[PDB]
Amino acid sequence: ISNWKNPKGYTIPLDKRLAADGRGLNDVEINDGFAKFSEALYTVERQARE
Amino acid sequence: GIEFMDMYSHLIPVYSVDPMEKICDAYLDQYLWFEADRRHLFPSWVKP
Amino acid sequence: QELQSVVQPGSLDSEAGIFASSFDKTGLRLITCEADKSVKIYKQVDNATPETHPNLPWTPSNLRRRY
Amino acid sequence: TSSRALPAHLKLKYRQESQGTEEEVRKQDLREALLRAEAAHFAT
Amino acid sequence: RRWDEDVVFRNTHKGVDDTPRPGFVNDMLRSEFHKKFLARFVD
Amino acid sequence: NAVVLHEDKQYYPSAEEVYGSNVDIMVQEQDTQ
Amino acid sequence: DSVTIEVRNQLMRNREQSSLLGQESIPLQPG
Amino acid sequence: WTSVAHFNRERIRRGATVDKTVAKKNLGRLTRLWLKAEQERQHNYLKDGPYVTADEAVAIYTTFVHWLESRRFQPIPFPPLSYKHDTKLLVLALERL
Amino acid sequence: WPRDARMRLMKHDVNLGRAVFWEIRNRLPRSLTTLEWEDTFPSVYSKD
Amino acid sequence: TLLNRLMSLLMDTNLASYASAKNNVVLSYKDMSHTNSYGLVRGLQFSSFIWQFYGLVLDLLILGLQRATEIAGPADAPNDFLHFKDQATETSHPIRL
Repeated sequence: ISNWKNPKGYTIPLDKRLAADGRGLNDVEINDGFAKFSEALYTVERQARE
Repeated sequence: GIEFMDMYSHLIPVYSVDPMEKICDAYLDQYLWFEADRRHLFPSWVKP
Repeated sequence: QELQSVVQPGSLDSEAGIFASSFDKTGLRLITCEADKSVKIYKQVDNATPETHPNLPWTPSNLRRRY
Repeated sequence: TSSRALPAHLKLKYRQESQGTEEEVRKQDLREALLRAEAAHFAT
Repeated sequence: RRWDEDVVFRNTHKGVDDTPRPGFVNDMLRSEFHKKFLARFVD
Repeated sequence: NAVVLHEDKQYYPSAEEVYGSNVDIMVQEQDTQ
Repeated sequence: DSVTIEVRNQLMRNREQSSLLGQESIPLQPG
Repeated sequence: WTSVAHFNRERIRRGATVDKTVAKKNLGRLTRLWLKAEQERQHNYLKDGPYVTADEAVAIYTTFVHWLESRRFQPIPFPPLSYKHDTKLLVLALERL
Repeated sequence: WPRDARMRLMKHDVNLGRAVFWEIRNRLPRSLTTLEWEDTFPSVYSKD
Repeated sequence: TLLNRLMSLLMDTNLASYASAKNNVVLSYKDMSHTNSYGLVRGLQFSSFIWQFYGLVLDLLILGLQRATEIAGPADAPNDFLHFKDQATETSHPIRL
């Protein structure tokens, strides 16, 4: 079941089209280094302001 | 949207933005450049 | 002897394959053309010594072949 | 008939004396030559 | 030296080299050739 | 602890790391004749 | 609640303006 | 596919072709390849964290703050409702569009 | 340019140009920008 | 994020936040799409200004605060394009222009 074309009508329910992808295998996580990075930017920003 | 303009030696990236957001961006651009020039933010050596 | 071909670093695991091969004129070097965009040369181990380099074990008289 | 089917290269070329004919390859010793060449390459 | 002691970053490129010449990666999308090609033809 | 820049990233081991030290690795990109 | 505390801190950070303005400050409760 | 794209783009750069179709095909291939590389670059950025360290960011912020306070820079305010020049800025932007 | 109007590649001048490039490149963090030698050309004026 | 924190210095928090969030868009060519989260989108109408003051930061990094102050001169009385107030300050550093 292709996301691009099909020569005949051949309606496919949405669940089957959704099931045909590799979205789950691709993880969505963020590095830990952002937490220390942003906080440092927030710390110095307050320090300079005071 | 994104597309490339062919110069046959390099490709220029061209971005297509929604019209209303384009109006808002253009007004913000004009306002920011007028305020920055009025307040002397860029010290003469930035070009153009 | 059983040997498993190992791909060069950029390839995938599924990219291991062999398409062409030939012994040289003497027969001491084997040239293999792989499905990996690489050519590999295989040489018999020089030290020999059948005591220290045994072949795969041979188990006789297990059963007649089906044929 | 066709332009590309006209006669061309009507003389077949055979390997000459010093070009590596069958006689010389049979006379030559390829094994020790190969090992010597490999050692010469290794030396670099 | 007193002409470079004002600055805030030093030796930022201390241990960088040219290019991995012996490296031949069998992946046309990750090779050095493709990276240079993209960095040249796209600006 | 050091960060790896995108241009400095390596995805694959060196041919030495994958073939051992008793194999000579030849990379003949360019012609010699 | 820890979440409502985090909302409290982020709302005050939202009210915090540019550093050059040199306005007042509010030390934030930990937790 | 990628090898053909490289060859055709080099030919186009030299100037050995005059096809519109070949130029358009190669432009499409280059766009696809560049977008693949860019998606990989963004994904690597999310994986490997912020390339600029915390110390570098602190140093850059400190230098910029010191520079701005040395030149007594008055920060730009949000444009009030009663701004004299709003119509003029608006018409300038509209003309540029 | 016709040479004798180009840069004469004296050892001292070349080393000075490369030293200047090295210093300026080290001035900048690698995480936000970098200077490539293939895009840089420091031209030296001296007694040579 | 560093861009947002820097832009917060020049202008109001609302304007800085708008300009920072405008750069984090979804770029789509044909069937390909991705979220731009690391680079700078040059297609925005104010991307010119955003780049101009981010590159004044790099100018400060390259020159340093003292040399930049010497070149630009006092904020109330800025120097000319390629001139200095006096020869003493002009010749006091290897960097002239």
